[PDB]
Amino acid sequence: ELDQLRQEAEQLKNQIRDARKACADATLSQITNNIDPVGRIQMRTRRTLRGHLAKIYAMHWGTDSRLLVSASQDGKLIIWDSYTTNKVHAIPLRSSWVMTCAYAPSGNYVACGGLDNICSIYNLKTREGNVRVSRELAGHTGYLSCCRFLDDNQIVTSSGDTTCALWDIETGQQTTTFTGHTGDVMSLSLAPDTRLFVSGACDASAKLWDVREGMCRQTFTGHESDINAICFFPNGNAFATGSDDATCRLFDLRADQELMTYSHDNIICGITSVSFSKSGRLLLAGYDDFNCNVWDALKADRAGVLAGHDNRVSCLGVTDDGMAVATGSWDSFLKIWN
Amino acid sequence: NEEKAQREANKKIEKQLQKDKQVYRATHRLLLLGADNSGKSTIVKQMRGIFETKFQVDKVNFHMFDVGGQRDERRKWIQCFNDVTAIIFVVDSSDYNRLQEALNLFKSIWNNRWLRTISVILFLNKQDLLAEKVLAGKSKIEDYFPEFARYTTPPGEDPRVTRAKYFIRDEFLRISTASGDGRHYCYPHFTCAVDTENARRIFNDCRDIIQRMHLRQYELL
Amino acid sequence: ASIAQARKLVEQLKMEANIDRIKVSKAAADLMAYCEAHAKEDPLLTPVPASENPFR
Amino acid sequence: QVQLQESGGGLVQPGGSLRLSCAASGFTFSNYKMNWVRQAPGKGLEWVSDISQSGASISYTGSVKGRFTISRDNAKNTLYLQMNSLKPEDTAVYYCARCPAPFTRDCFDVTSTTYAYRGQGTQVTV
Amino acid sequence: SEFLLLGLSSQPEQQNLLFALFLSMYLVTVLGNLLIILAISSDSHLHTPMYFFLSNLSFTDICFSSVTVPKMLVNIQTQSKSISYAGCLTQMYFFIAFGNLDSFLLAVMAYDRYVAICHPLHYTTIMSPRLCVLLVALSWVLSNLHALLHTLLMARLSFCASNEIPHFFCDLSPLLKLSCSDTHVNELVIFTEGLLVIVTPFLCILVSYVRIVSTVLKIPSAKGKWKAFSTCGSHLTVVSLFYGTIIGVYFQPLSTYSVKDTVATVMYTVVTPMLNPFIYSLRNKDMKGALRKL
Ligand SMILES: CC(C)[C@@H]1CC[C@@H](C)C[C@H]1O
Repeated sequence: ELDQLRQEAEQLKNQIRDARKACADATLSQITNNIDPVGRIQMRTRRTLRGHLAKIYAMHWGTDSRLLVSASQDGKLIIWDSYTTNKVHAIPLRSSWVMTCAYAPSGNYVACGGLDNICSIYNLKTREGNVRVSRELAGHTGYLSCCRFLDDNQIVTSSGDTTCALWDIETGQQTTTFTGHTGDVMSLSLAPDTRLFVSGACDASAKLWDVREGMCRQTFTGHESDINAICFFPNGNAFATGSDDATCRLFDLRADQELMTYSHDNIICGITSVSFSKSGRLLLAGYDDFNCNVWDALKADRAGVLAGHDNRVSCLGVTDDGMAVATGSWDSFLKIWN
Repeated sequence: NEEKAQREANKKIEKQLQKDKQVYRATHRLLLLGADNSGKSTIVKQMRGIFETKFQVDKVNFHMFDVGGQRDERRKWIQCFNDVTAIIFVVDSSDYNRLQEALNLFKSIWNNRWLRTISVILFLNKQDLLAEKVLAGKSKIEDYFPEFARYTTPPGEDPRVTRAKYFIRDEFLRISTASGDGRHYCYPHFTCAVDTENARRIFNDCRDIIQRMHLRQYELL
Repeated sequence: ASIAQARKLVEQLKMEANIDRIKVSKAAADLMAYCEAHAKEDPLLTPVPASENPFR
Repeated sequence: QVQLQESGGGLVQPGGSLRLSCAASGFTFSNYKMNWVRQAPGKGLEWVSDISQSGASISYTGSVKGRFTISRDNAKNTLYLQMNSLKPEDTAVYYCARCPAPFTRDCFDVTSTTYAYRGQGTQVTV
Repeated sequence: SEFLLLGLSSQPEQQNLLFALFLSMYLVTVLGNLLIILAISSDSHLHTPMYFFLSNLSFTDICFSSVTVPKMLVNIQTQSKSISYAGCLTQMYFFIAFGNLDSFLLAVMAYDRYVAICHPLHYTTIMSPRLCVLLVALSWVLSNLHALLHTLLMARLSFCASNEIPHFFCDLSPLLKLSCSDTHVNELVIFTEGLLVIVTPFLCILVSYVRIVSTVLKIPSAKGKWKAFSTCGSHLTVVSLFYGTIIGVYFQPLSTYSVKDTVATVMYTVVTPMLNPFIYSLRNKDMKGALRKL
């Protein structure tokens, strides 16, 4: 009988709500009221990068903190040189519709996809010298939204078919598959310890998965609309996400509930990308209204603004050493801020 | 030294990218939409993952994409097509049962934030089927549209055919002109199942879209 | 059909409800402590002179 | 979390009337455009009517004009539908959908098979 | 060996009034053209062939006004009215060269408009960068050749007795009247060559505007008619003032020249560069956005 399961299900939900309410004795804002404010932070564009023909969605800083790869809808993957603004490589793609990009930890590989439903891996250290397609991973039914390298051999990708799958590049078959999401999966982020990872979907929920097991360890809720971004805290024990409700929320795995939310009356448009600083104190988020806002993660007061673009900001990344911040957009011009 | 190598690395790239700029702007991108019953499969086959089709008319290159491998939900990947020159929209006029769902889809595309500037070229297939269906007197546009009882013309076999076919066209244009500011238009056409003039019709409507862009930046409008 | 996810869901909640959840004050204190320790290694928080910047 | 609970359906003789009410919780009701949808046996989802944010704009499907009236009370955070002179073909299961994103005037994917923000549904038979 | 330059007027009040007027107009011209150049060059996405020609025109206008006005101003304020033979010939050469390159830039812009409006799909294929660069290169080359020809034919002559020029800068007709020898060759050359050079761009621009206005009328628009008429009217008025006064002044017989021609000379030479950068450029919405951002 479905009714008894629903009656049993809602009873469990009521029990957990009391348990969460029991632990919800205080608030993060109340405790952090005695710390000094960071003040006003101003940032200026140091370098501007151009040659892209069409709009941009993807961007990722390499571990070397110098090279970075950006993908555009005209079918071109370009690797820059931030220090001296030099185009090192320009790879032509088979399918012009590309929605993601990545940079391998060892610097030897890059990856991308979109609507073609195929994950392509490119080799930048070929014996001949040119770049050729190393491998093509397929079985996904929907488009690809994000993909990250665990190492040279293992790659984890999320698709819009409401499932994520872990691949083995050498074998070319799904070693493990992740399910329970009912809506589209739009973004994921690997943990620092490379053991767990989280993915926010279009049903206002983010799930914590165990890579070794393949089962959803925990489920977090609280948003009102689609979730468009997510990222871990530097210590790996928390994450922050932005939604189309135009509010960012910080969750804690141990406390297993929302801690505090950043929002303002004047902001009525959703977030497209979020990221953290090296120390995690400053939370940078890109908005639809062509600007990025620098939030204080511990006080929620807006601390500065970055208003150098005249079109939607779609990507935002921070270097490993925390020396620079890059914010690509649909203008087709990237801009390295500092 | 290392500096000289970097300069040489660049110099070859801009030459290749410059030629890409030349061919890219020459071609026009079009997006094809319809339903399962709508004859978009027939229309694309008329002038013949994503199914690409390239056809050349009066030495201009056109590139049209058909995406059908996705799921029933389309509120996210539709945003990738905000740069197309126009959106071809095919509708079946001879089936009254699901004509309502077509109107709802058309309204959403028209008012979407990221597609406000994109013109729509509207095709109404199955006109031959519509002529036979009405003359039979089995189904009436009236039982699915009470407004038809009080409509007048603004086909030669019987004027009810003209009243019916124009009435369906009138419904689509009413949504178009109700919420607009002359930055994008609709171009309805009456096409049959077997016609060789579809390619020419797309060329003329694309031509008109370009002129209004060129005139506007030159301040003549 | 729905039993497969429901049994996983209740089993998920069975393991997810039976976890050691700490007092939120402790979680906030742990989160707050980390930022203070690493504050001095964050170029973005404290502006740095142009002498040692690679982005002069 | 977003939750929508429905009630009102039962057996009624032809030509009767029924009152359908849905309660919404977990979000600001005032900012969202609400819809009504139904599914007849052995058929796909069908759209019935919708109401704007403040109720200024109202629309109905052609097959039910002059028989159904849609109203919303933002104060108590509910939606309503009053049905009069029911026909034999009106039997179906009625769900209460909702617009996807806050503030836009477009309602994509509302009639999709697996829409996230939708109610459990109430059966109506004649 | 040395030519005296009386100027427009001699009364002290007139001298001060002229000084103030010309100084203000020169500063306004320089500032407007410089703002247009910077805004196009290094602010925004306005990199288009239209704005390329429009920036070249501003630079030409700056040079054209700078050739004439400052020398008069310094003469007026320095209580001196002396100009040298070589200086006079150099001033005339630069005057002729820059005026003609500014007369031929407009003809290039008119063809650009005609192709952009009346051949929309092939505009990108026709107006490739090399074509624009080659057109402007031939523009300078022809202007300089024309100026050199006129300057040499003027230098053929010799002056014996008089050295007073009743004009505010060196010009062809005042010197020809002051000439002490025969001048039939100069008259024939100016008539033929100047007639062709002046007449051709005028007819080209008129034909281009005829076609553009016809095409704009044909379109069944409801609102853009007033904007089209306003833009075309302003452009045609500004063009007509310049060309009509040039034709009126420089095609007089030498026995007819008088000071009303000097009044027309002041008008076109000084005023037209001042009105050029407001009529064509600064009213555009793209330029207004770029300046507002900056
Ligand atoms: C540009 C004008 C200053 C020139 C004046 C001399 C005339 C012969 C030609 C004309 O082009």
